[PDB]
Amino acid sequence: VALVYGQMNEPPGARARVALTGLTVAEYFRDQEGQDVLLFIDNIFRFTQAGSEVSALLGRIPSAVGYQPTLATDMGTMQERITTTKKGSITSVQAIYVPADDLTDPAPATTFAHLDATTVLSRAIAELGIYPAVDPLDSTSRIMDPNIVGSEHYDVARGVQKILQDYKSLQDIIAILGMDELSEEDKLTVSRARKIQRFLSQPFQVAEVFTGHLGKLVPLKETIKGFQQILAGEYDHLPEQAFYMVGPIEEAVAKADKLA
Amino acid sequence: ATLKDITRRLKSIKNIQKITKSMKMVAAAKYARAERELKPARVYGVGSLALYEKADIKTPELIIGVSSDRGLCGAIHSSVAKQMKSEAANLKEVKIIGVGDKIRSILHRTHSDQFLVTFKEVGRRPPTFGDASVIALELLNSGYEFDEGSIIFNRFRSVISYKTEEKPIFSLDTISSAESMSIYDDIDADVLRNYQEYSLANIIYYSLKESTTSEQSARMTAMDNASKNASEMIDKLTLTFNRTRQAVITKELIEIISGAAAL
Amino acid sequence: QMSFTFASPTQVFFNSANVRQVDVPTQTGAFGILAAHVPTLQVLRPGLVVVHAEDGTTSKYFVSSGSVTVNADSSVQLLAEEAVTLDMLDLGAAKANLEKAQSELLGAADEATRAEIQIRIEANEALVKAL
Repeated sequence: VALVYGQMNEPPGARARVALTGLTVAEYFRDQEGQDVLLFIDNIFRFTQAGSEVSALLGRIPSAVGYQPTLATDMGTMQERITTTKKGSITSVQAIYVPADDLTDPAPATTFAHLDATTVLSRAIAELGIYPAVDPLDSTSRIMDPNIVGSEHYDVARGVQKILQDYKSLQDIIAILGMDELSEEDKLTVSRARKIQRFLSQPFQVAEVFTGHLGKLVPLKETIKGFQQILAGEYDHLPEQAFYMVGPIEEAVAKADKLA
Repeated sequence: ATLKDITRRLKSIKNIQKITKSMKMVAAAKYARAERELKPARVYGVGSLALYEKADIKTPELIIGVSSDRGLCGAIHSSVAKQMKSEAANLKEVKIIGVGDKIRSILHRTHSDQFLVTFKEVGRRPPTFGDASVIALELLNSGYEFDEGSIIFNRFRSVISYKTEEKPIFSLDTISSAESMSIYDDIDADVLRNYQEYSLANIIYYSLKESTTSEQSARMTAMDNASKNASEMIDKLTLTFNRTRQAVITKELIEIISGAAAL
Repeated sequence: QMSFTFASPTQVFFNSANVRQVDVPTQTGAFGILAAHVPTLQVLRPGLVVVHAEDGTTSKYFVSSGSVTVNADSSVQLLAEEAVTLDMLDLGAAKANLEKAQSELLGAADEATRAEIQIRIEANEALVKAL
């Protein structure tokens, strides 16, 4: 990683440009060495704000909500340099701050014009111990189209979510009226869902110096199969905790063994 | 449309939605249990009624309304009350009894000087034969030598429907001494006294067991809707809040610019 | 063929079942309703119910009280405030219970009070029979 910094004490113009500087660097590992670089802009809102400060200083009339008249171009001239050219591609993970919790606020609204996916980190999920604490129902992607990820991928994914949704429904019932008017059917959606929820968690190699556990980098193929089978009913006999913090389904099997 | 007021409203609706979703689930639980215990009750209650339909009973020549104490169950009470006033009018002497405080508060004032008794503690805990026996006893121990009475309650049909119905109380030990009753012989004039008393408790019990099933399914339904309306209201006020929030800033800023440019 | 219905507020045992005969405890003896019996009405008494099913080896039940009805049509309905199979009754208790009752009676002068005790005695006593 190369780190580029635009600290909060820097004047508008500096916090304004540092995301371009970082961009410059990344474009090299693509236009000069044709790799697949990763660009991280933390956070995309302070980019926009820096834009407004600069704008105001240049005495230009603000537009709706006080932002810059050039909000959309200031953003476009930067966002657009982030793509897959014939030489390689830059992929950007942008930390978003939504003002006033207003998703139609000009800053945020403009920004979604460019996003192809959202990764929603959730404190609730974390509380399940589940990590990464990504929310499987709130996180989204433009490319989740069978015409793009292929029917299999697309169906598994849509399978995982519905089940996760259904279980969500039952969640209310379980706690109140108690876990049993539950059908041979309603009891399976839960079981699997709970297995799934866990199978969606995973050990990171970045946290090895700490979790005393080995990181896993599951492959896409392994991912779709994994969930495919749980949906399928291939491991309904396996127990929940067999799936907590593992990589490929094979590990779910072996953990079960060590868990008698 | 003040960010203050909007916020005040959101505050009270988020709580309503919360308390209202809670009330729904509690009800659906009470309902579930009630729907089941109702299976046997019907057969039992329909059995009690098996004598009179299977063989005529009229009357030569007491309105009991059943519901509960708790509201927020759509039109459970208003229905029985509505039909209760209807009878008292069309009619022969008039005397009434209401089981469940709500009846005593609704088809009331107009007809207080037309009361005999009233019952409380109905609906929270599931009804029992025991409660029915108290109602029956309380009546037999009353100075009302009723010749004919009717019992008005809500007959369950499904979670989304019920029907206010009436059942005749020919309990008149006197009326059960008509021609049609000549078919059944070897009946002491006072064996009936026991028979009628009993069938009186059975009919009150039945109505009671039908009532809570209708009530818990209607409160469940009413609270489902209320909760869903709340959430929708929540979603709208929030969006109204952001539109307003953005316009105030824009509005306040254009005002500053106008003043500054004029100089 | 007679349609026999037997139930309590809480449980239902028979619903329009074609039974060949039933024995029920009444205030005046123990009437035996047959597939074809003359219409009648009677109040129950702590005792026993015997249901001669379509196929021999009859089933037994215990009743505390209630009513029984036989109509013009071959329809019969037995309704007990409480009706249980002997399978769930502890004889040991009943005894302990008949004792206490007969004791309270010996200490009661109040006509009404006595009645309430007398009735209890009768019931608990009737418990010995099939137990």
